[PDB]
Amino acid sequence: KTSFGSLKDEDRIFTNLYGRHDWRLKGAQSRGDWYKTKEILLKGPDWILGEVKTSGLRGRGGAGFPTGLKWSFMNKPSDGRPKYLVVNADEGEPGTCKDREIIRHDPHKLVEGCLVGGRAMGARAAYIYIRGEFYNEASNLQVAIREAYEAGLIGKNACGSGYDFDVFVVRGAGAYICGEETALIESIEGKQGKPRLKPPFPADVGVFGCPTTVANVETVAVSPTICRRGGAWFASFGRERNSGTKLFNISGHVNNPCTVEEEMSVPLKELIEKHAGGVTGGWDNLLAVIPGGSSTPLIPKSVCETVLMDFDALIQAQTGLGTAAVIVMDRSTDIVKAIARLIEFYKHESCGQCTPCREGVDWMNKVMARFVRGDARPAEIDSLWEISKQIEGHTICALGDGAAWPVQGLIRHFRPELEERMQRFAQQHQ
Amino acid sequence: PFDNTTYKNLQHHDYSTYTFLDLNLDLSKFRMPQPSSGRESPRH
Amino acid sequence: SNLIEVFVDGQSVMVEPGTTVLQACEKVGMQIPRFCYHERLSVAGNCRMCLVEIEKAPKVVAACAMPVMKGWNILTNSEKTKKAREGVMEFLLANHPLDCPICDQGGECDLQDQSMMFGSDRSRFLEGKRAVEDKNIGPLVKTIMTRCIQCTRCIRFASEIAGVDDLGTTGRGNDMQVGTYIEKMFMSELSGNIIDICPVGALTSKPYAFTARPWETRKTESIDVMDAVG
Amino acid sequence: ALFVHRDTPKNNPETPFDFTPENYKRIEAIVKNYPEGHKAAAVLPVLDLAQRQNGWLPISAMNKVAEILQVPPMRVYEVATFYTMYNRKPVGKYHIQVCTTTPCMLRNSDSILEAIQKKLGIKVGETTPDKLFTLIEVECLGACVNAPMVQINDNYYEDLTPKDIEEIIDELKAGKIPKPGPRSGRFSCEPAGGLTSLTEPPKGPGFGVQAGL
Ligand SMILES: NC(=O)C1=CN([C@@H]2O[C@H](COP(=O)(O)OP(=O)(O)OC[C@H]3O[C@@H](n4cnc5c(N)ncnc54)[C@H](O)[C@@H]3O)[C@@H](O)[C@H]2O)C=CC1
Ligand SMILES: Cc1cc2nc3c(=O)[nH]c(=O)nc-3n(C[C@H](O)[C@H](O)[C@H](O)COP(=O)(O)O)c2cc1C
Ligand code: SF4
Ligand code: SF4
Ligand code: SF4
Ligand code: FES
Ligand code: FES
Ligand SMILES: [K+]
Repeated sequence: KTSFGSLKDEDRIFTNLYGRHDWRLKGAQSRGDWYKTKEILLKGPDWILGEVKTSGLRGRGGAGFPTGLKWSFMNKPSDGRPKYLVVNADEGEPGTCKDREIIRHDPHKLVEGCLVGGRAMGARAAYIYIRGEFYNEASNLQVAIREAYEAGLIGKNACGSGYDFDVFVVRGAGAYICGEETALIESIEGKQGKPRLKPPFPADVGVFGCPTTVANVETVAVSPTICRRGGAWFASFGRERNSGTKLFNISGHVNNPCTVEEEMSVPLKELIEKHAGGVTGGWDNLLAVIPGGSSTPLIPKSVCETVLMDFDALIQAQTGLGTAAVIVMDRSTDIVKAIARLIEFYKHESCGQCTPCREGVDWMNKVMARFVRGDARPAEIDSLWEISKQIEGHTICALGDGAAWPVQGLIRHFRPELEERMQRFAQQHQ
Repeated sequence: PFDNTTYKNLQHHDYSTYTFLDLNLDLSKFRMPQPSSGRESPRH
Repeated sequence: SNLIEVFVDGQSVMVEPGTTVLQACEKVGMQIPRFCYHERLSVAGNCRMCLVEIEKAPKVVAACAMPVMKGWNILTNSEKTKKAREGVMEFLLANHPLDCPICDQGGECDLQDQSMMFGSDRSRFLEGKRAVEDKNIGPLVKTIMTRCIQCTRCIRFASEIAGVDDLGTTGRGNDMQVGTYIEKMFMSELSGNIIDICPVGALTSKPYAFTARPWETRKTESIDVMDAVG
Repeated sequence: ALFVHRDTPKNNPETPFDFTPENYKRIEAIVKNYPEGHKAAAVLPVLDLAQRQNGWLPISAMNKVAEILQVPPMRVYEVATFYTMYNRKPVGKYHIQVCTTTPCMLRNSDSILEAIQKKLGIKVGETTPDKLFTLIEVECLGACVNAPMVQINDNYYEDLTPKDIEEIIDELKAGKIPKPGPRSGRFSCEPAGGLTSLTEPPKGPGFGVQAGL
């Protein structure tokens, strides 16, 4: 196919996304959930991983790793230790609230995804790490898990298969760095949420020292629909190596911010003008677009017109898809203040274990505050770029890269505004 | 019938400050015995 | 024998499996710069001084933690290794106080020596440094946490060797302090050894404080007689 | 915003504190939830339970959690200081948290804040004289498509206007609990100007399953 977008309503995986049906077991089973799951559990982990590999499903957390290879990293014999599948539901990334809607409205899809993923790698039990502030969503998930346990779907002889399974929920304590998989693994174990170094990878040494596979909410909940509908159906959408459907959160200076399921290769402008109502003041009132939240650099209107919102095309556009969160800023926005607020958010949310992030994020916060006040020199700006090059690639986890990227994008795409601001401050105050 | 005009998720207005923990205590009876690490604690 | 062959600067050497990059470079004969790694403590890997570049790999690895593999060529003194070391020194000295002439670690400080022999020679930091309030842990360690770099040798020594488990890191981010969170007197039979494993002048021998200086001292080897360990 | 504890008369290790027997049963369920030999993994939830017994954490729940779980108290101190959910100071009965990250700052959360100061007469991090409300500024809470938004205790109030949050304050002053949902024309996350998708009925089970399942 050449023109993408405009996903059909019958091909949308996440039905009852807006909460227009019942979220309990009766509403879940009347929409197509928990159908022939016993055959899925009986056909074998190799068959399940083959169906995942045929679909071409990639990591929806924000890194875009192939889910088939990562899930096949556990296809090894047991060594006297159990195996665990952990579903990441921290949701600390600004601009992204799709997994909150998935948990609050369709929890049984997530539970069936946990069971299918646990059988797919021989996991003894599943843990779900939810945010501390998501008390009502955690309570809804607990109600759904209790109704699944009481109906014999999971527990002893789960879904009439002979392979037992347990699903747990562990509530967080309000930390963004706990969204990282190794910091999440450490936070489950009662330690502080500080990430580990890889190697050892979590597939070898994870939670409690046992083998552990950490996966996003939507890349887990899609898997029952992958195993039921088929590999070719899920691989038909989008370009090659970018297959599937994605939940896009459009927010910012838009008339109707929302969360919408769409095909992968939908253009940005078409998606905004169709599923969100367009930018206030017209499309020509657009100034900047953040494509996937705080972990990717912004792009201007000159490139946003003809860009494709998948991994490869946005990587070619010197940015990243990330969590697919379209933040929109129009021409009436002080984007220096927006990047300063983003860097201050990173300053307030940083685990501080490894020193380059721990010092350079506060350094960037001070430099951005001086830039907002305009008390800066032009020769400082390139130095700031060099500071980013001392953070990107020298950190334990990827929060340092996610801190260096928005400043690099802001400099690269809006240097004349920064020079104008500092020249204006120098002309006025001196 | 087919209804898509009412917000059906109205249960969350009836949750106290002890809903999650009491639900976990009620759900603990369905769970299997946990695996053992061979010791009481790493500091034991 | 299962000794695999690795390369350091194009020179072959055979190591046992599980040998780190730092251990292989030490076996060849270059001592890789480090701040948090200790050969008698658990590996932490939270200072990034030991970042070296393996060739045909577009990322610098931590030599204190990453195990070697067959055929790995460790470019110990390439361009990006020196760039990473200079960036780490700039970040480390970004918030360090100008306290060398009042310090008791002056002349025997790891930070000063590694800053001269690996780091740059001028500061781009034009902002205000942080100031951490001091604590007390007894009359054996003069405590100045303004100079701490959060290397986390305190917690590993107090948990692994001393085995008292009272030191820790409280806070998140730039406001993290290595303390005890209470007015607790850290007193064990091997307390003063923490003074030996502070690469900066954060922890000072209190009776020795402000009395001497390393370059004017004469070192004489001797045997301890206060116990029967010898 | 301090990470060191001083021995105050209100907050001392000798302050009386204990779990209720129902809280002890919940604590035992949380302990049984985890594998044997790793009871320290129950440090994070059980301490949370202690907050739900008090609303704030003195330094007696830290030592108590160390006593039941047989962990050193400094690990409990590290856990309670690393995370921002634990209130280590006595907060009011209603804990207002306003989000001011970029997707919420773009949709004028500053008007909501200025309404809070102009209504209640306290600054950020300042308490009311009757200890009923405490206003703090927080990061993103995962309600970005419903910006602007605040949270109170465990409830979310999204798509707020200054008049709406003033009315929320007066309704809380009457003692009634408000409705934790978006206050605009939308329900949870749908576009306000009609539904873009999901208007067709769900297709039910067995829709296009692969052969041989
Ligand atoms: N979803 C969210 O809320 C947020 C997402 N992100 C995104 O997260 C990403 C950073 O996270 P990561 O998962 O660490 O990125 P990526 O570098 O690590 O790796 C992707 C996945 O592949 C696995 N992997 C790669 N090579 C492996 C190997 N040889 N053996 C075993 N496993 C291997 C990793 O464990 C990980 O789960 C960024 O792309 C960032 O944009 C960032 C912030 C928030
Ligand atoms: C700082 C940081 C925060 C992250 N936060 C989240 C998160 O909140 N939710 C999530 O699913 N992944 C998050 N990730 C990505 C995870 O490392 C990992 O990609 C995810 O748990 C599973 O990835 P997958 O989609 O390939 O299975 C974060 C990564 C980093 C570096
Ligand atoms: S980059 Fe920052 S958040 Fe990540 S491990 Fe290092 S100090 Fe922690
Ligand atoms: S610890 Fe070292 S670098 Fe720091 S003030 Fe003392 S002598 Fe100077
Ligand atoms: S006081 Fe010294 S030894 Fe202790 S953590 Fe700080 S730098 Fe390391
Ligand atoms: S010595 Fe390896 S990171 Fe510190
Ligand atoms: S930015 Fe405010 S809820 Fe996410
Ligand atoms: K010292």
